[PDB]
Amino acid sequence: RVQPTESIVRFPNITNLCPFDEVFNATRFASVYAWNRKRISNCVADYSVLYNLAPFFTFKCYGVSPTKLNDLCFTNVYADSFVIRGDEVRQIAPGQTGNIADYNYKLPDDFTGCVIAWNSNKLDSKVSGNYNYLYRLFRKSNLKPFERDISTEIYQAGNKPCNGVAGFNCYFPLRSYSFRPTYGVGHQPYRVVVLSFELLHAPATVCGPKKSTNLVKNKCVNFNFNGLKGTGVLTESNKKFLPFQQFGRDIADTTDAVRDPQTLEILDITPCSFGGVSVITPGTNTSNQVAVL
Amino acid sequence: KGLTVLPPLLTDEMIAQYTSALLAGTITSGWTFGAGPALQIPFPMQMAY
Amino acid sequence: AYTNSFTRGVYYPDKVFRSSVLHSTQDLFLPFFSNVTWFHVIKRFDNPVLPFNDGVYFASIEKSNIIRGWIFGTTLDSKTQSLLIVNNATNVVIKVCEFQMESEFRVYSSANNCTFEYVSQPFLNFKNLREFVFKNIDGYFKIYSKHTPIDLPQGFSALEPLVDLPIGINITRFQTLLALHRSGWTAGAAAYYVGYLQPRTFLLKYNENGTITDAVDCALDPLSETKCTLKSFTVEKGIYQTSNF
Amino acid sequence: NHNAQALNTLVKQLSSKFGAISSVLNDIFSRLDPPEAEVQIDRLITGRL
Ligand SMILES: *[C@@H]1O[C@H](CO)[C@@H](O)[C@H](O)[C@H]1NC(C)=O
Ligand SMILES: *[C@@H]1O[C@H](CO)[C@@H](O)[C@H](O)[C@H]1NC(C)=O
Ligand SMILES: *[C@@H]1O[C@H](CO)[C@@H](O)[C@H](O)[C@H]1NC(C)=O
Ligand SMILES: *[C@@H]1O[C@H](CO)[C@@H](O)[C@H](O)[C@H]1NC(C)=O
Ligand SMILES: *[C@@H]1O[C@H](CO)[C@@H](O)[C@H](O)[C@H]1NC(C)=O
Ligand SMILES: *[C@@H]1O[C@H](CO)[C@@H](O)[C@H](O)[C@H]1NC(C)=O
Ligand SMILES: *[C@@H]1O[C@H](CO)[C@@H](O)[C@H](O)[C@H]1NC(C)=O
Repeated sequence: RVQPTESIVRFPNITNLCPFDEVFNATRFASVYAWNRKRISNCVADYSVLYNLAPFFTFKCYGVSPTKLNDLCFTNVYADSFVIRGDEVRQIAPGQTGNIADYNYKLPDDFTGCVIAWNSNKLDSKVSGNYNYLYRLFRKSNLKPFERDISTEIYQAGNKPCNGVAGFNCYFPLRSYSFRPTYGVGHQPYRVVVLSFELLHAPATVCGPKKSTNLVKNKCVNFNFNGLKGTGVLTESNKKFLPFQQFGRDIADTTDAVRDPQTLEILDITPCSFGGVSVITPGTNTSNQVAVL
Repeated sequence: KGLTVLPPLLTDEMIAQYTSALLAGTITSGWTFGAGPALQIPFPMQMAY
Repeated sequence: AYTNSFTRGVYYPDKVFRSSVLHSTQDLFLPFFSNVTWFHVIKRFDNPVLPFNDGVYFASIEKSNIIRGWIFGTTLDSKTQSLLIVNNATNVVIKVCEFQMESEFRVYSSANNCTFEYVSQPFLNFKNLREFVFKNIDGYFKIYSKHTPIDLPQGFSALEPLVDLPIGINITRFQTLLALHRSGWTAGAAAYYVGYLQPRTFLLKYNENGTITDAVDCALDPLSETKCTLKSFTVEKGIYQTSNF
Repeated sequence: NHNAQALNTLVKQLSSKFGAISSVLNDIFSRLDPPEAEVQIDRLITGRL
């Protein structure tokens, strides 16, 4: 049998990727209390760009390895974007207790996701200072995991009725967050986006980009065209498939032709040459010379 | 699939030559070729026998 | 009203290309010569909720594209997500959401949440016949369509796959969407036929180009069973053992 | 015809699962762990033999 010289993997041109870049580079990020939610589906996700960029220094991933994130397939990916101070960045972790964590964004202990935080002092800080960002400071009970509260009702800290007026014992729950360039790194604003990965009964719609290799023809090579795995010799084929049709089979039901995903050309697959070996020999007593068929 | 057809040792042309030899003997030698060396006989006399 | 399916409703089961071969396939197919409910819209207007069951074959004989789209949902209410397919001249919109030239489109008042959305080039005397097969298997909704220039015509056509969508929703009922045109509203004559797919075994004849040219339903009649057993459309004279009653 | 029928039957029998999860050896190996893979493969081997 002729063993396969090389292995070639062919997959369709990468397309339809969800706008991770847009959410990461969004000009304005929502306040932590009103954290935005992004739904990712029917897309191919490449995380190489996020890792490559210098600004995204923090890439802490819990429950899954970031390197194999592309390899692993997740039905739905959820992206939430909020800006928080450096001191409280630690609080956004599984099983971590903090003011931001308890009253703004809550992560369950069993959370499979990667949290991405990048310091963005220039964008979020002004010489005058930026008071647009707000954080919840007063809440009756700790927030449940992945729960968003936007209530502006005046907090009641006293027996006397609040009356809807923020008097003594009544304080507005949201507190303005102050950012300046001169402020220390801990006080300095950090943009944080956490990606949550989940698996559902419905077929996964989000998966990492599929790698491809150069086509090899007229040689015996292992082939993986669109998930069809076989060992064969690939040749140009006269036969023309219908547009929907991807691969072809003979009467025996063995695959005989495949259409390349990247280039729509039908290629015949022929099994690598194999045959029986027969030794033609005169009697051993007469001679030891042999001929092989 | 590992299933192979092995060619016959005697080719069709060779079989035809054997058949031709049998026909030639029967027409010219009658039944003698079967029982021994071919013996010439006229075909009408062979039919008479 | 009811009509005869004849040989219509055959679709390509898989993407595999087969040339000059006859293949037996077990799949959900419309039974040959099955009885199909017929709805006529002109004054007559028909828009009933019809159970999806395992699968549905929809054929519309229409002029001026009065037929517009289809709604598929378990309950057809905001409580449960419902697949929506609609068609306009520019494009066709496929949307999965919780749902409770003409410038008026009133398919849904509001959408609570949308799991999935899709857009594509439009799918669409009566000179046009539109054949659509709808199935939900393994969380994938499959649409197969053939358009032929023209009861249902007695001819054989194979429905090429149009799109496969990972809706991942449970569909038990479906309702057609029809367009009312104001000259209050006058509607041109429209015919839409609904049929239900059943598990069946079919022998499919493939030409050199790979198009299906003829089909046989094994269970339809005894001769068809004989053809299925022998895997040949032509049957020679004789007695053939086909099945055990 | 009889020879052709027998060869065709043998090749078609290759597709038969024989009670295994899959008829493709590679798919069985990837999907299942080695002990489970062995039992399913043994079913395929027995049927093909
Ligand atoms: C961000 O901008 C850089 C600019 O060089 C670009 O290379 C990258 O693809 C963009 N997106 C992300 C997610 O890094
Ligand atoms: C895929 O990309 C290549 C360029 O690398 C292009 O030549 C080819 O036409 C593309 N195929 C499809 C189906 O888009
Ligand atoms: C279809 O059903 C109707 C009753 O609803 C019946 O009268 C008719 O004969 C049926 N047609 C066929 C072809 O079975
Ligand atoms: C068709 O529908 C889409 C989605 O609602 C819309 O964007 C497009 O403009 C419509 N085309 C028309 C109304 O011609
Ligand atoms: C769908 O919308 C309802 C109403 O706003 C909301 O309560 C529910 O959580 C949504 N479902 C999903 C899966 O987002
Ligand atoms: C779909 O819902 C119906 C009830 O409306 C139920 O009987 C059926 O089992 C459901 N199917 C699936 C696949 O969940
Ligand atoms: C197949 O297509 C060829 C053209 O490529 C045509 O000559 C031939 O008649 C077609 N055969 C059938 C059965 O459609």
